[PDB]
Parts: sequence; C-alpha cells; structure tokens
Amino acid sequence: VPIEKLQVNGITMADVKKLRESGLHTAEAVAYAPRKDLLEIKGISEAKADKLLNEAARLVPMGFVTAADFHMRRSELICLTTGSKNLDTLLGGGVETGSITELFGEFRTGKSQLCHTLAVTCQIPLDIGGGEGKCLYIDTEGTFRPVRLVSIAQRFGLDPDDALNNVAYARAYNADHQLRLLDAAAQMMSESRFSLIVVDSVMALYRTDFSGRGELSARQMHLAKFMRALQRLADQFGVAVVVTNQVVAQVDGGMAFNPDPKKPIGGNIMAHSSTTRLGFKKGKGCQRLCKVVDSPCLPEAECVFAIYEDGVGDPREEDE
Amino acid sequence: FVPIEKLQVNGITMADVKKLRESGLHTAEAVAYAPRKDLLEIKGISEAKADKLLNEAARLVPMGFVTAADFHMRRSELICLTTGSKNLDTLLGGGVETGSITELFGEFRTGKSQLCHTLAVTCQIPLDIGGGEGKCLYIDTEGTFRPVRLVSIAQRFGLDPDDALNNVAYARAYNADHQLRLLDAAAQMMSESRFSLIVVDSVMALYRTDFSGRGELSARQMHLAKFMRALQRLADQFGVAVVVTNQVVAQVDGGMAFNPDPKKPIGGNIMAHSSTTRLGFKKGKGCQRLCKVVDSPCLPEAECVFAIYEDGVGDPREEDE
Amino acid sequence: FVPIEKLQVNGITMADVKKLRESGLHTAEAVAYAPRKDLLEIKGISEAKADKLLNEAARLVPMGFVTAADFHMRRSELICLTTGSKNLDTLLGGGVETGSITELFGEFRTGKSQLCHTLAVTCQIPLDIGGGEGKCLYIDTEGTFRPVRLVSIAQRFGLDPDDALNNVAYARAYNADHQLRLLDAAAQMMSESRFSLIVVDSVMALYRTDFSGRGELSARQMHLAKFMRALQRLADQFGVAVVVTNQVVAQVDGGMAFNPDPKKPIGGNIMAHSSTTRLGFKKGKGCQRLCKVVDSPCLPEAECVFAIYEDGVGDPREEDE
Amino acid sequence: RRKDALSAQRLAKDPTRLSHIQYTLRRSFTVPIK
Amino acid sequence: RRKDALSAQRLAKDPTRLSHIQYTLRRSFTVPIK
Amino acid sequence: RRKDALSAQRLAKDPTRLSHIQYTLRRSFTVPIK
DNA sequence: TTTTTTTTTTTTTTTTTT
Ligand SMILES: Nc1ncnc2c1ncn2[C@@H]1O[C@H](COP(=O)(O)OP(=O)(O)OP(=O)(O)O)[C@@H](O)[C@H]1O
Ligand SMILES: Nc1ncnc2c1ncn2[C@@H]1O[C@H](COP(=O)(O)OP(=O)(O)OP(=O)(O)O)[C@@H](O)[C@H]1O
Ligand SMILES: Nc1ncnc2c1ncn2[C@@H]1O[C@H](COP(=O)(O)OP(=O)(O)OP(=O)(O)O)[C@@H](O)[C@H]1O
Ligand SMILES: [Mg+2]
Ligand SMILES: [Mg+2]
Ligand SMILES: [Mg+2]
Ligand SMILES: [Mg+2]
Ligand SMILES: [Mg+2]
Ligand SMILES: [Mg+2]
Ligand SMILES: [Mg+2]
Repeated sequence: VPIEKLQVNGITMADVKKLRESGLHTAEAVAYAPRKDLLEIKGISEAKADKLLNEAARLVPMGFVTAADFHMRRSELICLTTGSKNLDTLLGGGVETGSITELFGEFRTGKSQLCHTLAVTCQIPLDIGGGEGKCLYIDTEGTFRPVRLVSIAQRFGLDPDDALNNVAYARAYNADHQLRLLDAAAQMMSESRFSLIVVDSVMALYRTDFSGRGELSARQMHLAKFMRALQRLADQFGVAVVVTNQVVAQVDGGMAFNPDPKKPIGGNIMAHSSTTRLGFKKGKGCQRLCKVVDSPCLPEAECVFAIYEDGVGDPREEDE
Repeated sequence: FVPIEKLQVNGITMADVKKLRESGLHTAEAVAYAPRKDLLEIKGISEAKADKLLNEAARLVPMGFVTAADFHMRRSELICLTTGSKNLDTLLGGGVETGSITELFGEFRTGKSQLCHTLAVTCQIPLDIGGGEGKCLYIDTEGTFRPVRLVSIAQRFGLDPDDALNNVAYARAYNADHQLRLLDAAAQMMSESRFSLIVVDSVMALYRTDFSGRGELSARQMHLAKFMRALQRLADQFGVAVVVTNQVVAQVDGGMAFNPDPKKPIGGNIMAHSSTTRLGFKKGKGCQRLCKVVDSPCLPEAECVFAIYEDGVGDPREEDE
Repeated sequence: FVPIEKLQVNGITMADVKKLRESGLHTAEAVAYAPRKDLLEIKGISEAKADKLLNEAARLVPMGFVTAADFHMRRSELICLTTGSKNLDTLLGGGVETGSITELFGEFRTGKSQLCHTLAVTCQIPLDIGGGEGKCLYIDTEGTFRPVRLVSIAQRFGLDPDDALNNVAYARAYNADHQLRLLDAAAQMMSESRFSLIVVDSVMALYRTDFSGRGELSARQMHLAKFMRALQRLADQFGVAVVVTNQVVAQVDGGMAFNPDPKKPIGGNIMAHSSTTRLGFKKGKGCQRLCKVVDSPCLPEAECVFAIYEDGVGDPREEDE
Repeated sequence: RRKDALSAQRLAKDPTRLSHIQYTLRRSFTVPIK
Repeated sequence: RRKDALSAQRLAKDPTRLSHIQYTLRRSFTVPIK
Repeated sequence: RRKDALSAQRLAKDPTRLSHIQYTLRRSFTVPIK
C-alpha cells in the first residue's frame, strides 16, 4: 500500500516527505510504528499523529481473524526452491517468505553457496519454485562472488546479464552503517518489487565493534533493534529473509550431554528473534549435512546436500 | 456473568451504556471493579451518576465477606483444562486453572508454543474428558502461529478440523500500544459468546525493543504492570484460563554460583509478582522436555518429563527411553 | 585512495586532521569506515564536528548500493600477484588476490616462508608478468627473515638486487601489543608511498606464549579478532594483498576418526572465519610439496605439487619426479 | 464441575446462602477441639 | 500462489470476507463433535 | 588491470556511473528469460 | 495574608588446548 494514499483529511505533502525522510515509506510502516516514534519526528503534532494513525488503521486491518481464514491465506504463501530436493522436503517446499531463516555452522559449510543459490533462484518463474523478483545482498565479510551467480544462472538457463542486473549488492563496514542500509533497502523495495534479502553475516561486526562485558548490553540491544527492524521490513514487504551466523566453541565442558561443543553467536536475542534455524556440518567430499534446530511447524531431522560448480544440489551416486 | 444491560434502571440512560461500552466496560462486574477515578475520567458522566452506577453495581454483584468453607467448596468446582500429558497433568493437580495466570518460561525449542497450541485446541472438547467447551483466543507477537498443528491435534482428539479452526480467534500485535488495545476488542468479543482460554505469546517480546535505554525502564515497567492488571481483571470478569509466554536471558554476573541455572526470565519483579503460577521448561534428550514448577501458592516444587510428537504434547513413550 | 587532506573543507581545521592522524587515521576511507563511537571517544572532537566529518566522508566516498554487474566488471580488473609457479597460479585462478586475506597453514619445513619470500620479490616486477609494481612490507615474529633468499630470487627474475632490497620494508614484533602497534606505523608508511603486499609470519607466534590458561583464552581470542579486523580495514583502505602464516597443532583426542589428518591449524573459529582463503601445506618427496585449498568462496577443492629450489618456489621438475 | 462456579451471579441468586454466611460469621467463637 | 497472499490490502479490498469473519466470530458456540 | 580498480575514488570520479547504477536499480522487474 | 507534599525501576555472554 503506497503512502500517497494518506494524502487525505488535511495531510500535507510536507508531512509525507518528512515521513519518507524518517524511513517510513508505506502505510503499513506508519500503522505498525508506535505513537512515541511518530512524536519524535520534527514538525509533527499530537493531533496530526492521531489523525495519521486513524487513517492508517482504516486502510489496513488490525482486528481479529478466524483461524480458518488465516490458514487458507497461509496456504497460498510463496516458497523458494533451494535447488535440492532433500532441502525442499525438509523445509516443506523451500524457504518461507515473511519469516526469518538462520543458517549457522562452522566455515566451509557452504552457507554462502546456499545464499547465492537462493539469490539466483528468486528470479525464475513461480511454476518452477521461484519468486519473480529482484534480490538484495548485504555483505559484511567481502565474500561476494558474481562468478558463482553467473554459473548458477547458466545452470537454470537465465540470461547472465539480466541476472546480474536484477541483483542489488551492498557492503557494510560497521554496525551503524549496517543498520543505516535498511532505510535505503526499504526505499528500493518500495520503488520496485523485491523477493529476497540476504545478510551474511549478522554478527561479524558486533564481535569487534563492542568491547568487554561492559559493552555487552549495548551490543545485545543494538542487535535486538536490528532484528526488530528486519522483522518489520519482512512483514511489511512480504519478502523472504535469510541471515547467516558464525559459531563458537564452549570451553566449559560441563554440559557433556551435547556431543557438539559449537553453538551459534548472538545468544538469547539471536535465538529468539530467528523464526527458523538450520545447522550445517561438513561430510565427506562435497556432501554437507543440514539439520533443523528450531521450527514452529517442522520436526527435527537431517538431510544431505552437495555443492558443485553449478551450485547447491542433491548428492550424486558418484559421491555415495 | 452479569450483562451490563441490567444497569438500565433508576434513570440510567442508554447513552450512558453506550459511553461505558465505548470506554471499554462491557459487564456489570467491570463497572463494580472499576474505581471512582476511572469512571470520572469518562466524558459525559456526572459525579451523582457515577455514585448511582457504583451503588447499582454493588447491589447486583456481592462484594462482602464470605466464610472460607463456602470459598473452598466454590473453588472445588473450578474447570481444569487437560494438557494432553498425564505426567504433566499430575504436577498441575488436574491441569491449568481457570481464573488464574499461568506463565511458561524457558529457552527456545522448549515447546512452549506447542503447549499453547495444545491448550488452544483442547479447550473445545467436552469437559467430562477435561475440556472447557468454549472458543479460544490467540494473541501472537512473534508471527509464529501455525494452524497446521491445530489441525493435526484436532485430528488426534477426534474433533472436526473445520469447526476447530472456526472456533479459534487469532490476532497479531505489532507494538505495545496495539497489544494493550487488543484487550478491549477481546473483552467486547467475549461479552457476546462463551470463551474459556486466552493465550499471549509472547508478553515480553515487544517491550524489549519498544522502550530504549535505562531512562525508559520505568515507563516500560509501568506499561507492563498496566497490561498485567488488565489481564487479571479480564480473567476475574470472565473466569477464563490465561496463559502467557516469557523469554529468558543469561545473567552475566557469575558472582553467585548457588543456582546452577544462569538463565532467568524477562519481566523483573512485576512479572514475578503478577503471575500466579510459573513453569520453567528445559530440553531433554530427543523430543523429551523437562518441566519444573517454580512458584505456586498450592503446588509443591517438583519436576516432570513430557514429550512432543506430531500430534502434540504428550507423555513420553518407552521407545524414547 | 583519497588523501585525508581533501577533508579540510566546510570549517574543518588542520588541528583536527593532525589529531586524527596521531590517532591512527591517515585516509578519508579510514574516517568513513570508523564507527561513530570510536571517532567520538578521541579527545578534542565534538559531536557536531564528528557528524560533520562523517557527512564529508560519506560525500567523498560511495557507501550506497550497486548493481551486481558493475561489481563483477570492477572485480574482473583486480590485480593478482604471480607466485612463480604455474601449478599454484592454475590452482588459485591467476595467483594471490589483492584485497583479500590469504592464510597458509601447515607443519614446519613445508616452505610457508618460502612463498612469502617469493612474493616479496614478485610484487615489484611489472604488471605484464603478474607483478604489483609496488613496495613490500614484512612483519617477522620468529626471527626467520633472510635477505639472501630475496637476493637470489631477485637474481632469478632479473631485478636489481640493490633495488629489490631497498624497496622492501622489514619490522620485527616482540609481543602482541607491539605486533598490533606496528600496524599504526604501517598505515602511515603505506599512505606516504605505494605498497602492494603485507606479510605476517606468523600471526600466533606470540599469542601462544603471551596468554596461557583457560582464564586468559577469552582475552587472547578477542585480541586476535581485533588484530584481524584492523588488518581487514587496512586491506580495504589500500587494496594491498595480505598474506598470513599460521602454525598447526596435533589433536590428542582422537574421537573424530573421520579426519585422517590429526593436525589442525591453531586460532579456532576466529582464525577460521577471518581468513578469506586457506591453503594447507604438506611435505612431499624431496623438494616437492603439496598445496591444498581448504576454504575459498569461489574456488573448488583441489591439490597441487610445487617445488622449492635455490631460486625460489617453482613448478616441479622431471628430475624430482 | 460448573461453567460459572466462581461467577458472582451464583452468590447473588442464592439469598439463603448469604443469610447462612451472615449467621455463621457472627455466631460465638468456640474452640475447634473435639 | 499469489504475489500478495499475506498483504493486508487483500483484506481491505474484500469487505465481504471481513463481514463473514465478524459474523462467524460472534455466532453462538457449539460442541465441535459430529 | 588497474592500480586503483577497487579503490572508492574510481566511483566518485564518474557521476555518470552512479546515475546509471541508480537508473538500473529503479527500472521495473522483468523475467530474466529470453 | 497565610503555607508544602512525595518515589519509581533491571539489562545481558564470551571462548580452545595438546
Ligand atoms: N566454484 C566452486 N566449485 C566447487 N566448490 C566450491 C566452489 N566455490 C566454493 N566451493 C566450496 O565451498 C566451500 C566454501 O563455501 P562457502 O564460502 O559458502 O562456505 P561457508 O562455510 O559459508 O564459509 P564462510 O564461513 O567463510 O562464509 C569451499 O571450501 C569449497 O569446498
Ligand atoms: N510437527 C512437529 N513434529 C515434531 N516436532 C515438532 C513439530 N513442530 C515443531 N516441533 C519441534 O518443537 C520445537 C519447537 O517448539 P516451540 O515452537 O513451541 O518452541 P519454543 O521453545 O516455545 O520457542 P519459541 O520462543 O521460538 O516460541 C522444536 O524442537 C521443533 O523441532
Ligand atoms: N637456500 C635454500 N635452498 C634450497 N632449499 C632451501 C633453502 N632454504 C631452505 N630450503 C628448504 O626450505 C625448508 C624450510 O622452509 P621454510 O622455512 O619456508 O619452512 P616452513 O614450514 O615455513 O617453516 P617454519 O614453520 O619454521 O616457519 C628447508 O627445510 C629446506 O627444505
Ligand atoms: Mg561462506
Ligand atoms: Mg523459535
Ligand atoms: Mg516456540
Ligand atoms: Mg506468586
Ligand atoms: Mg623451521
Ligand atoms: Mg618457515
Ligand atoms: Mg571463508
């Protein structure tokens, strides 16, 4: 819903441009935003803010809906194929739009390869399992490689030039820049249709930006704000969100019950914010193991997927 | 309960009833429990009219002293909702209790949302088996509601999936103000049809990000106290079970080593004092989970083991052992 | 790169610039990449002045989005440094890539320092033969640097030994603090004159002894993370190829029998994630050595054989076969 | 079990119960030992 | 599948669906057993 | 190959490049199939 | 012309060795 629909009942274009400069680009963003943040905007009065809130509430519903209608609505949600039948079976058709998916594991587990595969496959038509929309990439480690995108698009028969042109790329150098890039991303997705957002990696900058136990609270709260903004963007635009995370080995071997001494970074905030969590491990050769850790609707299981020059796929009999 | 229409006596106009309904008061109990200040804050209400309304509400709703024997025999007839697990049912002494606040806290993948779904679907079965025979209301603050689980569990209990889905109301909150405002709509809805369960998953999710810094801590705590007071008042009015979900964080200050668990729930003292019963959840082996009663005015402290299967929460099987 | 002197606009004084230079920031890119907190904590800068500096830096260098095609065509022109061996060039798809972190890990006597010595010379030959046409910087933490090898390698490539020795800067670190502090002088040196290669051999030579025990592990890991992050800023600023050498350790606990190699590089998750590319070295027969790519965002896993001779690292000869 | 066990309408609809409560409240105290 | 399956605008353009939701929400409760 | 390929000064010196990037980012989405 | 009252309220993990 365009924000220009708010140009009624004494609302001035200056108010709309101020809201756009403040990061709000759609009526849904205005509706979701609380009154406190609206009051923080310069040149906005309490009565004008109340009028804006009422107008937004009129445009988008916020009441109670029966479970049957919600179920039939979610039954039509778009799922993006990952190029592997095993992954699609484990995720029940692929990654789900409007939800946060996290991939965690050690290095050389192919998380970036899966991100590239998702970025390229978001452009193929729906009947094959795509999303038919542009992709947005935020890189925090300088590991983006367009060669993989070109090769994988060659696998799917897409035009490499169009595939490269339909993918937007950006790099963040600090936590503040990473948070600030979200405003530009929201503006771009308001001006044109997108389907996928990829963040690799979320916790790379926070490890060095914040120092000591004294700054732990600030780092955790900044991460919470970043994930809240990501979730707001996700349910505002309905695009899939994928984030990658690192791991750390726990020195204290007190919890010997868990055979794996590696746990993802971010702690409780990171664990609670993410809707779905997938852990990655390395097998033999090009094979890798993917395990669902947390999911509101999926059982715990494992799958095997291989990485080849054309991207992520099902393991071949030669690898068995 | 007592419908508010009984207040249309002794010169009370229907416009006053409309004003009260618009102000959030929908039952005679709501008028009786409301203090003088809140009534005076309503536009178009005179002091004499407020006094007359208070007198009429007190006449209909008894508010005096009652001997403990009658209170005991009254509480002995409360409806308790089964959780689908006999091991967990024994610890609760018959299941969750209507007219009370139950809180579940723990880390992720501990099955709190699964238990909430099981309670939401089991409140419709006949009470002779352990149900409540009423509609359920769901408020989601994390976008984690999944009707597929409800359909599967309803299939487990031999219930019609269509009616089970139609008997559950669902809503999502995007900020603290909207979450608080949704209670008005919930109260309006329950004044027309019989409900038995209200679930909030999760209470503390939005307040963590909505209020920023140490300076805004007081406002956040005041808003949370207001929300919990509203929940308690609603439960008292309609006598429905209330279940809330809470998150947990690790205390970095490892100076005290007496408690082996370095994780404590979010909410501070307000959540601890307001909630009536508190249950902590931990992950066991496989699909098994551990539940522990932390605070309860009637139940002793103990632990229990349950499990999660495709058809919901239940007792662990010998295969998992 | 844009010099910091261009920043003295719109009320910016020379005193602020000299204070920033004393603080370790020598380029406008350093100011742009610097977080607001770190810029503000420096004494002598106001919040408004810091905001003005950030705005000017954002104006000078781009920080927004860009299409993938333009990034790909820009990357296609990146300079790769030849290593003197055709097998290694084929394995790496051109040679050592500038602007990325390359790690060489393996046992002793495997020739890790030989590749660094070869790159110290090949970084000065003209671009047409895979060179860099820039000065080299060397950081030594084990007392292994030997100019004789550099002289021999320069003789192999036909470069003047005097010019080759004069075009390379050498420094030795005695502790972790000195190792980190050397980067401050290195940034100024590379800002005053053009450089193309930085070599660190080895990164964890001092960290193993400086920090001991489980209590000091967190501080050591954090210090290593800060060192690698500073290296990443430096590489991004100047676009010079960064090469680091690492040692190996034998895992006593043979629980993970799936891995036939009982030796793994030290550093843990920080070292594993920080490095963009990782190459493992093993000893072959005679002068032959085996190089294997472990982690690479764009290269497949493979192995190759390279020989070491008096003139440096090269392709194996038929006599050694 | 009853759907409105704790409802105030149950107490309001039984004046005899309220009269019994009032009578028991003001009856003279006795030692509860048999 | 639809481009705007979860978009709120889909609910805004269909007042009949909202009316049906409101009618179903306040319809009298019945035992969901055939 | 260029000595200042990945340097940020290259983009700042070509405003036409930035204008083309902005125009390409804002063009409407099309299916990348011939 | 006179003549003060009276506190609230918690956050939040890190990290291998041999
Ligand atoms: N072109 C390629 N062809 C085949 N395999 C490749 C190719 N590029 C990379 N790989 C494989 O992928 C691995 C690294 O993949 P990727 O970077 O996605 O891993 P990751 O675990 O997510 O890493 P990081 O933590 O560094 O981001 C390589 O070690 C290699 O096995
Ligand atoms: N259909 C299912 N069959 C089996 N296990 C399932 C099923 N759906 C979910 N699970 C399991 O239930 C767990 C997640 O439960 P739940 O969503 O209630 O988590 P939670 O601990 O309450 O966390 P949250 O804070 O994310 O709500 C996971 O272990 C998941 O594998
Ligand atoms: N002048 C030389 N001519 C030929 N071969 C040499 C010469 N100097 C060294 N070597 C070879 O190189 C080996 C040592 O190489 P180098 O010091 O690079 O190894 P390394 O594995 O990196 O060592 P470290 O772990 O001690 O740094 C010698 O054992 C020898 O085989
Ligand atoms: Mg990767
Ligand atoms: Mg979860
Ligand atoms: Mg849950
Ligand atoms: Mg208590
Ligand atoms: Mg040696
Ligand atoms: Mg050596
Ligand atoms: Mg890597």
